[PDB]
Amino acid sequence: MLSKEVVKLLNEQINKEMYAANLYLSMSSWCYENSLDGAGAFLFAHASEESDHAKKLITYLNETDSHVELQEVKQPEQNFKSLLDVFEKTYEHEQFITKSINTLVEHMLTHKDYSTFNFLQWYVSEQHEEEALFRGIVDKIKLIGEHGNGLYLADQYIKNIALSR
Repeated sequence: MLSKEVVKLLNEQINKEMYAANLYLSMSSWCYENSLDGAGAFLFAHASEESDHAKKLITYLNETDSHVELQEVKQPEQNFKSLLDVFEKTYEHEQFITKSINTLVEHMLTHKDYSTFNFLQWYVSEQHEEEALFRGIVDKIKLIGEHGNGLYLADQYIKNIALSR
């Protein structure tokens, strides 16, 4: 079985992931409302992935005979200023999640929980992937600009990324 502190830390991580899902889900809808259906589809998919991250943690708890505690999920932001605003916030939130993961990994090493340390390597690896991905979207949106047919080209670029996965 796992220590009470770890279980508390994991239950906390599960909540963050559930929140991120709805946050992304919320940004997705805003994009659809502003004709950014490319970005809309991309974030809709991403919300599902984040939701899988939560279930994977719940499953680790279920198979260690640990008690799960689902807290309330706070309402997310419903309005944004633009395509770039949305993806800056998203990248921002991803970095926050990465940080949370590092703190968890650290706590496992200091408190000597090598199993959970092992199990979490998946998330370390995964966040490297997702942080790279979103950083790229932002730079890409800036490199294209809002001038000209920028928004259009930007939204189509993101649409391709969503399809290629």
